Amino acid sequence: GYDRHITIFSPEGRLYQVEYAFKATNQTNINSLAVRGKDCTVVISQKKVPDKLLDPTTVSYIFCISRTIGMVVNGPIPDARNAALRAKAEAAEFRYKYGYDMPCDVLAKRMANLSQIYTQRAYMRPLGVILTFVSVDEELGPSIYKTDPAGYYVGYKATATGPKQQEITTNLENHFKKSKIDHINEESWEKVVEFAITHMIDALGTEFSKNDLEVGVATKDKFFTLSAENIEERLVAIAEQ
Amino acid sequence: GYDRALSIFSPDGHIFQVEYALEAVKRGTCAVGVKGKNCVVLGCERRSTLKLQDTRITPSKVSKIDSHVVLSFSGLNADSRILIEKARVEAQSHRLTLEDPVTVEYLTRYVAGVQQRYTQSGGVRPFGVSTLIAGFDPRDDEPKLYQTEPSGIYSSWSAQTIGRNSKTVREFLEKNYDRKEPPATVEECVKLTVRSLLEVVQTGAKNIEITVVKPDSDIVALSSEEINQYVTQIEQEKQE
Amino acid sequence: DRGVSTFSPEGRLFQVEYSLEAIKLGSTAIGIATKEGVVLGVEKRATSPLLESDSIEKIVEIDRHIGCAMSGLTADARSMIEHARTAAVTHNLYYDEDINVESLTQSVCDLALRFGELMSRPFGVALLIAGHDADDGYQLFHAEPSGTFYRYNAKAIGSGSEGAQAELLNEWHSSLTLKEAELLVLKILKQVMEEKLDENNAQLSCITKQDGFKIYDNEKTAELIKELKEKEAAE
Amino acid sequence: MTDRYSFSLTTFSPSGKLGQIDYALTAVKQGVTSLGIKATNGVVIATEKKSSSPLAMSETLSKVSLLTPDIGAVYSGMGPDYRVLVDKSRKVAHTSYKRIYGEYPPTKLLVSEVAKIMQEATQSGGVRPFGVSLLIAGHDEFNGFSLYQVDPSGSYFPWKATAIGKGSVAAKTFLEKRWNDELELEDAIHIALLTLKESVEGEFNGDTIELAIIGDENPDLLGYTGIPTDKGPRFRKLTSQEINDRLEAL
Amino acid sequence: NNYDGDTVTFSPTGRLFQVEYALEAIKQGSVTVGLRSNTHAVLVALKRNADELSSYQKKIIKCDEHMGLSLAGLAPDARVLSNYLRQQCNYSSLVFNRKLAVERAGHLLCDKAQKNTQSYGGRPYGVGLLIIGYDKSGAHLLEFQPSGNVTELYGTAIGARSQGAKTYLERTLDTFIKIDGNPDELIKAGVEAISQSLRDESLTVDNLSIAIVGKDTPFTIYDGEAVAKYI
Amino acid sequence: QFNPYGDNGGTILGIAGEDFAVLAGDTRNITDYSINSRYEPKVFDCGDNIVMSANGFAADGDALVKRFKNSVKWYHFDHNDKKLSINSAARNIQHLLYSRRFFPYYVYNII
Amino acid sequence: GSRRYDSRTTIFSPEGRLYQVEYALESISHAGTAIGIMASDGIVLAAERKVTSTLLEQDTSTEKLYKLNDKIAVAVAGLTADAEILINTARIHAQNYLKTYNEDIPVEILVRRLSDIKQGYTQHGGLRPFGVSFIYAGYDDRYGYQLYTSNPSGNYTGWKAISVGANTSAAQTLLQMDYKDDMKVDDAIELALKTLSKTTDSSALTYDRLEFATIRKGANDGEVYQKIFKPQEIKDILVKTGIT
Amino acid sequence: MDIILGIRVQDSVILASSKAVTRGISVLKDSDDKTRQLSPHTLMSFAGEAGDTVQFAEYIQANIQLYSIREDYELSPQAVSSFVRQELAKSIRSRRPYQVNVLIGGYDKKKNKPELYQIDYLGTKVELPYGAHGYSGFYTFSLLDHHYRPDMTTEEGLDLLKLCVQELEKRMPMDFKGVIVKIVDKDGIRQVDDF
Amino acid sequence: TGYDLSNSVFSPDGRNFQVEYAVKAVENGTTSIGIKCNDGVVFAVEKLITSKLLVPQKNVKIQVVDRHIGCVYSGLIPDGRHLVNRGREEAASFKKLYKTPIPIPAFADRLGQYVQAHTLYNSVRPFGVSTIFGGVDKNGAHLYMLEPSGSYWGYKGAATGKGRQSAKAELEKLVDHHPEGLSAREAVKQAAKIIYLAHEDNKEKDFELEISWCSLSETNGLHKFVKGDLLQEAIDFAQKEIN
Ligand SMILES: [Cl-]
Ligand SMILES: [Mg+2]
Ligand SMILES: [Mg+2]
Repeated sequence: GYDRHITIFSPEGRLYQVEYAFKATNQTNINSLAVRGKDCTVVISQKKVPDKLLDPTTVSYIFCISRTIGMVVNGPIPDARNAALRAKAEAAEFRYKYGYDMPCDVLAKRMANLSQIYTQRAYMRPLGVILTFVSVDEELGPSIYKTDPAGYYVGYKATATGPKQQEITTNLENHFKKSKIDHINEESWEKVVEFAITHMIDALGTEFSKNDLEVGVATKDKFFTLSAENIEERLVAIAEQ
Repeated sequence: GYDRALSIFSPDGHIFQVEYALEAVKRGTCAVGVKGKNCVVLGCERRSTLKLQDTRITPSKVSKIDSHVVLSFSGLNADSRILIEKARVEAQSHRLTLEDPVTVEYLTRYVAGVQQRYTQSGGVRPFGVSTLIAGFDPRDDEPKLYQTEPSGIYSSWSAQTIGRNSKTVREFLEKNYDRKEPPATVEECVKLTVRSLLEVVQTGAKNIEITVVKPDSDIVALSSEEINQYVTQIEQEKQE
Repeated sequence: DRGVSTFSPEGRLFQVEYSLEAIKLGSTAIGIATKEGVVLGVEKRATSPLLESDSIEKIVEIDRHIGCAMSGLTADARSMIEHARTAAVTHNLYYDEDINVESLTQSVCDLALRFGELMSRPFGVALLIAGHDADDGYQLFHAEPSGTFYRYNAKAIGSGSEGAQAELLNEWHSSLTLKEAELLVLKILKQVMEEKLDENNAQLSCITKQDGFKIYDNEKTAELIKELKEKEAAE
Repeated sequence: MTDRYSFSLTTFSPSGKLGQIDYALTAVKQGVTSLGIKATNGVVIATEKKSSSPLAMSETLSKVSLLTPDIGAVYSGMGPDYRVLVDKSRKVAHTSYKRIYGEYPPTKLLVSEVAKIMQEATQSGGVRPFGVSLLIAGHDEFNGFSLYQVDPSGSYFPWKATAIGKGSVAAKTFLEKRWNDELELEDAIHIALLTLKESVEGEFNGDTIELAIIGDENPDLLGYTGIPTDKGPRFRKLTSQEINDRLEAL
Repeated sequence: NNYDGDTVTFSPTGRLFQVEYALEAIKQGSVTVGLRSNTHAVLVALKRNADELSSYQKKIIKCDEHMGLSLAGLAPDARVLSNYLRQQCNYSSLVFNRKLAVERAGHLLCDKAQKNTQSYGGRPYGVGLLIIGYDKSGAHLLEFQPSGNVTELYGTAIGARSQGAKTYLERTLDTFIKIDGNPDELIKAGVEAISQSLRDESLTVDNLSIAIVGKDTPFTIYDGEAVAKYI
Repeated sequence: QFNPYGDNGGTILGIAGEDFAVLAGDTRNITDYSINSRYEPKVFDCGDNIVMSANGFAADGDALVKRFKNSVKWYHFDHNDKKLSINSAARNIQHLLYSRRFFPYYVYNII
Repeated sequence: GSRRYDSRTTIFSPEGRLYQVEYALESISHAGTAIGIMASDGIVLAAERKVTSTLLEQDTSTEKLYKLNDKIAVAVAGLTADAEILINTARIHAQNYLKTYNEDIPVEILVRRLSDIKQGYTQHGGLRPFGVSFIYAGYDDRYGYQLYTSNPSGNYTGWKAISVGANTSAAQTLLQMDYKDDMKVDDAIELALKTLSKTTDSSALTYDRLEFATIRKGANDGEVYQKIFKPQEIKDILVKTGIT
Repeated sequence: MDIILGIRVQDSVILASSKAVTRGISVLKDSDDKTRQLSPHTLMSFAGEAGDTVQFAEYIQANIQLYSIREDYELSPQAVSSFVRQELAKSIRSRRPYQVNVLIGGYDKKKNKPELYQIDYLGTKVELPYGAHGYSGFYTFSLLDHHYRPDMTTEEGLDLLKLCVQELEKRMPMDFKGVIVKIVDKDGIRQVDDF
Repeated sequence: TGYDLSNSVFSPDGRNFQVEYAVKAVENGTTSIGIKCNDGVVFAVEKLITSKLLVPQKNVKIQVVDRHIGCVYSGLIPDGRHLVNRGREEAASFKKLYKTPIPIPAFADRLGQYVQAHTLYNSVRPFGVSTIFGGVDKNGAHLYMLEPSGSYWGYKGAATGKGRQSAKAELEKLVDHHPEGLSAREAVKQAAKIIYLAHEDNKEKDFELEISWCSLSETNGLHKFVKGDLLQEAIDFAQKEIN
C-alpha cells in the first residue's frame, strides 16, 4: 500500500496524499471569511493566542504579498510562510518581466499550478494549506480567488475556510439569496468589515473581542491589515446598533 | 540520473544479478569453438522453432569484430549487439592510436572489462551474454580462442562450448579432443565441430552454422550444402 | 530494499562483510616474506581440462619492485591492478623514484570504500601485495575490500586460508631462505588444494632486490615440486 | 534534495496491465460528462459547469479552452491536470510549429504534441500519468474540420462524435442514433444539448452549461482590419444568452 | 527495527539507529587513551594485530606540527577525517599564516560528520577520534563521536574496555593536570591509565603506541623500541 | 591594459661542492628605479636539507616556494615521513612549473 | 528515501528472464493482430483495428500502419502512444542517414537502431520498456524486399512471413502451411486477409476493422511505391478475395 | 602539403600526389605518401596544414572501416564523399577548423564506373573528370581541357598525367620532389612503382 | 500504516510523524531558555556535567550569529550547529546586499524556511532541535523560538528541552508580575534561577550554567556572554532562591 504514501493513483483513481493534505488544513482550528464591497475586498480571520508567553503581534495568518494583493492562509504556519514567500517572489518577478502589477487571479493560478505539480511529481509533497487571495483588481474590480492542495482554484463572490466553513458558507449564501447581488452594497470599507464580522458572529455563534479577530482590507492601489484598536472601533459600532 | 545499485552481494557472498545473467546464457542457443593446428572453427546452433525466417537478412550468430577476429555468443541477442558494437569501435580505436590491429587477447580483455563494469556500476544490469572470441594475431600463425562471461572473467581454451546443453557437448569435446594432436586440417576441425553439435542440435539441416577462420584475415562462412555433406558423412560412419 | 552503505546492529557494513564471503570461495593464494625476498604462489583451479591453464593469470606485476596475487572474484581485480600500475608509474613521473610498497597498497585501499548510491558495490577480491623498497625492505601486505591493509610475515587467502594460516603459524621463522620459502608455499598449496598439485595447476613467483618481480616458468616450478617430494620422502 | 525519483512509477504488471494508466482512466470515469460532435460545416464541444459552491463564480472557471484561433479543447477528469495541459498545449503550438512555419498547427499535429506530453508522464521518472481525457476540436485548411479524443496513455483517436466521463456509455449510444454525415452546425448544437441534458441532474441553463464551436471565421473577433487573408478565429465560445435561446427550441 | 534502514529516519522515540550502530563500531575497536596537563598533551593507544604473523594496526595519525589524533573503529574513516583535518590545518596556514585552533578543528569535524547523518544515500562515519594539540591557548584534548558531538576534556578514553581507563583518569584528575614541564611523567600516567583497560594481554614493545605534543614539542609518534622505556 | 607580471630584480647564485652546496642571493627588492626593501629574504630553507630561491617576479616566486614547502609537507604525510631527496624535489618542481605552462610562474628557480 | 518505491524495471529473474520485457510481451498479445508477408515482387502489411465504433472517423484514422520513409513502413502491435515516440525517432534516423551519405537508409540499419533503443530501456535508466512490437516492411538495393520484427527486448529477426499481436501461434501455423517461396503479391494479399479472417476474435472481418498496405515494384519502371489502402479500397479487396 | 592531382578515365581513377615534406627551410622527406585507403575500392589523397591532414585522413579511414565491419558492405564512393564533405562542413564553423583539402578516387562496383570527387576544406564538393587543389590546377587544367577524353585508357591517362607533372616541374618555383601515382579500378587499388 | 517510516508523508490525520519523532529528540535534550527584557534579550542553557573530566567553561553551547543575534538550542547538538551555520550564511548575504544587519524577524524567517524545507522531501531528515534565538535591531528587542516543523513565533519568554514545563511555569509568573517590563540585569538573574529550578528534571547529574545577552544599554545592542562577577552574582541569586 505505497499508493497512499506518494502522489500516485489508487485503484479508485484517487490521490490520498492530496486528501490528507486537505485534512492538515484544519490543524490550526481557525476560520476565515472573505467578502467583496463596491470599492473594496475584506478578509477576516479568527486569531487564537493560547500561550501567554507568546508575542501576540507576531501571531498572524494574513500576509501582504504585494502592495495590491493580500493573502490569508488556512493551515500550519510553516507551509503558510512557504507559500507566502513564493507568492511574494512571483508577484515581484511578474512586475519586473511584464511591466505591470500581477493580478490577484493570475497569482492564484500560478500558485495553483505549483500545487498541481506537487500532486503529479512524487518527490515533492503537497502543502497542507488553502490560500485565499484578495485585491481590488484594476480590470476586474474587487476579487477573491482561493487555491487548495489539489491545485484547484476559482473566483468567489464571497467565501469561507476552516473547520466551521459550512456554517459560514450557508450564512453568506442566505444573505446573497435575499439581496440578489454579487457583493455588499456599501460605500466605505469600514462598514464592509462590520458586515463581515457581524455575519461571522451570527454563523459561529460566538462573541469577539479586539484580540480574537484579525482583519485584512484591500482597496484600490493598496492592501492593509487593521490594528487591534482599529478592530475595537469596528466592534463598538456593531454593538451600538 | 538513475544510480540504483542492482548488482550487490548477498549474505552467502553471491551477486545474484550476475548469476541470473548466467541463467540467461544457459537459455541461449548453443555455441561451440574448436581450434585446430592452423585454424579455428566457430559452430552455432539455430533453433528450428522459427521457420518462415529470411536467412539472408536475419542477424548471423557469428560477428566480425575486425578482418582477423570474430565473435560468437550465447544468451540475450539484444545485449550481444551492444558488446559487438563497443568491440568494433575499440578495434578501430586501437588501429588509430597504436598503428597495429588488436590482438585476440586484447580484444577479449576489453569485452570482458565492459562486462565487468556492468556488474559494479549504478543503475545498470549485467550483460546476459557469454562470448567466444577467436582469430589470429597480426603476423602470427598460432590459433587463438577465448571465452568471456557476465561476471567479466575470461580465459583461453583449446576447445569450448557455451549456451543450452553446453554441458553435453563439453562432455563430448573433453573425450574427443586431444591436446597432443589437435585437428591437423580444416576438414578434421570442422568435422569435430559438427559432430559436437550433432550431440545436441536435433536435425542437421539449417540448424547448424559453421564459420572457419584461418590466418592472415582469411574468414569464410560455410553454406548449407557444405555443412550437409559433413552431416551425411558422420552418420554413415556411425551406422557400424 | 536497503542501503548499500548500511551499518548492521553490530557496527559492520553489510556489503563489506558479504564481499568477504565471496573471497572465501576463491582459489587459494599464499605469500611468504623473507630477508632474501618475498614469495607469492597461487592455485589456478581450471574448471575443465580443455581450458589452457597458462592463460590463468592470478599473479600479476604492478612494477619492477612490486608484485601481486589475487583471490575471489578475480574480474574485479583488473581495475585495481590498472590503478596500482598507474599510481606506481605516476609517482615515478612526479618524484623520479620507486614508490614505497605501503604507499602503493594505501593507494589501492583508497578505492575500496568508494561505493554507494562511485561504483555500486565493494570489490569481491582480496589482494596479496608483495614488494621491496630501500626504506622498509621486503614487505608483504594483505589488501581487503574493507579498505584495511595489514602487513604480514606470511599470509594465505582464499578457500583453504584458515588451514594454511595455521600451517604458516608453525613453519615461518625470521631466518627463512628464499629456496625454503618456495618449497613451503608449494607444500601448503599441495595440502589445501582439491586436485593434485603440479606445474600446470599451480604457479609460483617472487620479488628480489636484484632481479625484481619474476613469475616462475612451469619447468622451473616442476623441479621445485620434484625437490619437495624427495625431501618429504627423506623422513 | 534533488529529484531522486529517476525511475518509472508506471510499470507493467504480470497480466500486462499498466496499472497507473488504468487508474487514471478510472479517475476520468468519475469526472463530469463532456462531449463533442462534428458537423459538415463545423464542430461542437460541450460540458457541464459543475460548480463546487454557489458562492463560487463559475464564469471564472473555464472548462472549454482556446488552444489556437482554430482549435479548442474540453476535458473530463481532474481539472488542475487539464489546466496545466492547456498551458503546455498553447506553448507547444508556438515553440514547435508557429515559430518555425509562421502559421498555427493543424489539429492532428497539435493533438500529436499533446499526446506526446501525456505519454511521457506515463514513462518518465518520478511522475504519475495525467488524470484526464481530452476532446480536441479544430479546423485547418487542408484537413477541414476534425474532432480528436486523447487518453491518459497518450493514445488519440479521431471521432465523428463521442462522449467521455460520467455518463459516456449512455451518451455515445444516444449520439449513434442521431448522428449522420449531412448534419449542419446548428443541428449538431441541438443534438449536443439534448445529449448533455441526460447526464445533468440539477439546473440546465446557459449559466450551468459550457459550450463552444469551431465554425466560420469571425472577423468581428479578430481585433484589427486591413489584411484580407486574416479573416479571424474559427473558435467561438457561446454566451449564456446564446445557449438559453436554443434551449427554448429544444 | 523498522527505523534503522537508513540515516534519514528517526525512530518513534527520536533516535537515529544508524548513528547508534556507527557508535557501536567504536566500542568494538581497540582502546586508546588521551590526557593533558597545562604544558603538554598525550595520546596512548593499544594497537591490535590480526594474528602473530601480522603487523599491529597503527592507531595514531599526525595532522600538523602542533596537532594530531588517535582512532578507534573503522580505520579508513579515520584516514578520511584526518585527511580533512590536514587540509583544514593547511588552509589556515597558507591563507592566514595562522595555526588552526584545536577548538575550531573540533567544530569542523562536527560539521563534516553531521552532514552524513541528515542526508539520504550516505552513511555516518564509523570511527571515534581523540584529538590532541597545542595552540595559542595552551594544551588541548578533544573527543570526537561520529554522531557529530565533539567535547573538550582534561582526559578520556574510547574503545573496548575504555570505562576502566576513564575511571582512573577521573580519580587522577587533580594529579596529572599538574604535571607541567615533565613529558615522561605525563606519559607514565597515560600508560598507567590504559593499563586499567587491559585483560589477558599486556603492553609489549610492538603493541604500545604513544604520541605527545606540547609547548616546545612538535607532534611526534613513538613506536617500537622507542616505547620500551615506558613498559 | 592590465599586466599581471612585474620585475622585482635580484640575483641568485648556486654552487655545488664535493660534500656541500651553497645557495646565495642579494636581499634587495625593487620596482623600476625604486627600492622596495634593502632586506627582503629570497633564499629559503624548505626542509629535508633543501634550500630554494625563485628569482624574478616576487609574487610568483613566493607562490612557488610556498607550494613546494607544501609539497614537502604532504610528501611526509603520504610516504611515512620519508626524506625527499634532491632529485625527487627537482622532478616535483618541474611539474609545479609546467602546471602553468600557459600562464607561467615568471621566475628562474634554483635549489 | 526514494528507494522504497522503486520497482526495478531492469533486473533478471532467478530463471534469467527480464520481468518487464516478459510482461510487456503479455500486453502485446492482447493487441490487434498484425501480419506481414514478403513476396518476390513486393510486400504486404495487414492489420486488425481493435473493437472499433461506428462513430470512429476511419478515413482520417491511423493506429496500426505508419510510414517511416518512402521505402520503409511499419505495422504496430501494442501501445500506440509508445509506438509513435519510436516512429518519430526512426523517421529522424532515416533522414540523418540520407543527409550524411546522400543515399536512402538500408532497412536493417534502421531496424537495428530502433531495436538498440528498445534494448537500452531493458539494461539501464530504471524506466519501463516500450510496450510495442513492430513489423518492418521495406526495400533497398542490397537485399531487395525485407520483413523484420522487433519486440520490447530489443531483439530483431528477419522473416518471409510473420505475425505479431494476438493469436500469433494460430496465425503463424496458417502462414507456414500456405506460404511458398515463388509466391506473388496478389497471392500474398489473399493469404494475409484469409489468415486474419480465421484468427480474428471478431464475428466477421469487415473493411472498417482493417488497415492494409503494400510495398510494390509495381511502380512505373525500376522504383518502389508505398500504398496505404483507403477504407473503400480495403472494401474492394475484401470482395475480390471472396471474404465478404 | 602542396600538389595533389586526380583524373577519371574510362575504367579507373588515377591519383598523383607529391612526395615532399618541408619543415622550416629544409625538406625533411622526399618519399611521403599523401594518401589513405578508405576501403578496397576507395582511395583518398589529401593536402593542407601540417599535422591536420593525416589526423583527418586517418579519422575518416577509421569511420569508413567501422562502417564496413558493421554492415559487412562497402559504401559507394558517392556515399563516402558525402560523409567526408559533412565532416569538413561541420569542421569549418568549429573553434579550430581542419585545414585539409582532399580528392576521393573510387570505383563503384554496383554501377561499374570510376568516380572522382574534389572536396576543399570548406566542404565544397564537386564530381569531376579531372581535378586538383591549390595552385596545381592553374598549370594543369589547360592541358587536361585540351587532351582529356572520357573513353581514355589507363595508359593514356598516365601519359596525360606525366605531361601535367612535366608542366608543373617547368613552371612552378616549388620543388615538390616528384609524385606517387596510384590507380583505382574494379580490381582494387595499386601503386605505379615507376614514374 | 507505514506513514511514519518516511519524511514528508501525510498520515490519514494530516500529520507528519517524522517531524513529531524529531520533537521527541528535542524533549530528550537539556533545558534551554530565552527571556525578553526592556531593551534586549537574555539566553540561558543547562549543560550536564557527564564527568569530572569535562573542562569547565570550554564546551560552549550558545552561539552568536552576525554580531547582534544569539542562538541556543535543545536536542541534537550537531543539528543545531548546522542550522546556525546556515543562519550565518543567510545573515552574511543579507548584509552584503542590503548593507544593514539582518533584522530579527527577517532572520527568523530565513531559519524557518530552511527548517521547513527539510519537511518537504523523503531524501532529508527533519531537524532534531528546537532553537531559541533573538536580539536587538532598529525596531527594538525580539525573541523567537523555532520548532522541527519550521514553525516559529515571537515570545515574551521561551523554553525547550527536558525541563520545559517547569521553566514555562516560571516564565509565566514573570509576565504576570511584571507588565511594565523587566530590566536586562534582572533578566540575567531570573534566567539563572529558572535554569536551576528546571534542573530538578535532570537532577541525577550536576550541571554548569551558561548565560548570554543582547541589550541596547548594557551591551550596545551586541551579543555578549555573561562572564566573571556578573555570572557569579547570578549563580548566587539562583542558589539563594532554591534554598
Ligand atoms: Cl505556471
Ligand atoms: Mg508528490
Ligand atoms: Mg573544391
